[PDB]
This record gives sequence, C-alpha cells and structure tokens, in this order.
Amino acid sequence: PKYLPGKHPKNQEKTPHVDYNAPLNPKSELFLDDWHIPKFNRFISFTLDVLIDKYKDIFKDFIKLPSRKFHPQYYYKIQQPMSINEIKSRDYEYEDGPSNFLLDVELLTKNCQAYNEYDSLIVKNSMQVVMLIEFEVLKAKNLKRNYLINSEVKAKLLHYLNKLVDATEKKINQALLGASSPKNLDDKVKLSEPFMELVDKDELPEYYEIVHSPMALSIVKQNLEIGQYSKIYDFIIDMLLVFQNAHIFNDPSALIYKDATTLTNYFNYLIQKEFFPELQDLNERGEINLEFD
Repeated sequence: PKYLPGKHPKNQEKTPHVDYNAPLNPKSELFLDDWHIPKFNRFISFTLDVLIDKYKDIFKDFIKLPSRKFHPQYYYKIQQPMSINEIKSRDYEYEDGPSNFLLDVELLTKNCQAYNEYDSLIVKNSMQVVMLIEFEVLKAKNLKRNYLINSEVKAKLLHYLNKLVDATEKKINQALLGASSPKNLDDKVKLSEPFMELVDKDELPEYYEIVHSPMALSIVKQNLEIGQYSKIYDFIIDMLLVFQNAHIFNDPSALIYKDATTLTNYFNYLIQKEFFPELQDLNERGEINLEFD
C-alpha cells in the first residue's frame, strides 16, 4: 500500500482552529429541519455499534480518543478531542440533542483534518466515518416518507435517475437558479460521465485503498432493477455515496469534485422538488401505493 495506516501529523506552528458550531454542510436537511427520534440515545448506540461491526477497520482509530501515551501533543493542538465511545456515553435527549450529536460526530473528521495531513488514509477514513453515520441518521429522520420500493415507485426512481444521468450544465442551472441562470451554458456534455462506471483497479489502485464503499451510477441502476433497495432511502444513500466518494478521493479543486457537488445539489433538487411532490400528487388521486415498514 501507498497509504499507510495511523496518524500523519501536520506538525505546523499554528494549528487550525476547529469551529465546533459550523456544520460541514449548513444547508443539510439534518440541520434545517426540526426532527427528533424518540429514545435517541438508544438509536445512537444501536446505530454506532452496527457501523463499528460492519466497518471495523474504518471506525477503529475513532472509537477511543487518540493515545496520549503515543501522541501527547494531540492534546496541545486539539481543543475538543472526540471519540465514538465519548458520543455513546452522552445524553442527546433534549431539544438541541440532534444537532449537538451531529456536530459531535463531525468533530471526528474536523479534528482529524486539523491534526493530520489532508491526503492521508486516516483523514479519508474520518470522512467516511462521518458520512456513514450521517447516512443512517438521514434514513431514520425520513421514516415518514421512506416508502417501500414497489413496482411504481421503482419506475419513478428510474425516471429521476435517468434525468440526473442526462443532465447538462444548462439543465441544472435552469432548475437550480431558474430566471437567474446564466445564458450560453453547455447543453451537450452530461456531468454524470465520470460517475457512470468504477475506475479500473489496475490503472488507479490507490482509489480502492482510500474509497471503502465504491459506487457508480450504472451500479445503482442495476441494484434498483434487481431489488437491492427495498426502501426509497436505500437508493438515495447509494446515490449520495457516488458523489460523496468523489469528495473523499479527489482534491477539492478538481473539476470532478466540483461536478460531484453540482450533481449532489441537482439530485437533492429532484428528490425534494420533483419526486416527493409527485408521489404525493399521485397518492392524492389514488394512483400509487405508498407504504412503510
């Protein structure tokens, strides 16, 4: 491996200040919607235990606090050290619990990025730790619209998948800015191009060292067909996984990283502004079976 495990300290004179209160994505529905899960503390320990079992070798450097014995200077540079054990020991059953839980979870990557070189296995793993926890929260938060994927829901989800796949810079800006969209924007190149297939293991072996749950749009499409996704949010998470992995792997200045952001925003737009209101419209006129478990 080119990416060796454990810490890779920056060792710089002025270590960056970690803003506890700034969410990684301040526009995330997880921070803007008022939601609470009954018995949130039980949900947290259950969810965190499942994730640790399923992803041991990603979660493992984040379970306990960094060792003061081996890394004493961690405690001089990091103002609010955090771990999964610490999060599990806390009470989040009060009014700001949900967002304090999320900000506590984000500290895991924020601290990691403050202490360690950006391009290191440990940093990319901290990103994935946060991503995966936030995926479970997103699903649970959306219980009341996390309908079973029966035949007609599947057809609707295919429709919006195809629509995203075919989206060009012109289509997206139109949708996202409307009457404020700049003119002369490209209407031939599909932004999804580089997200359709998995990069070859032989041409880019480090991809698979870094990205622990690889996912491509053609695979999401195959999975939807065969019945891998039983609820709407199983499909949504995998879609979000495609673009998020590009944020994990690529440099923030890379054009593919930018396209991943754009396609994430367009996808959220399609789900929130087209797909769910359509399901509701169909439901109100008796045309679709919307159901839970």
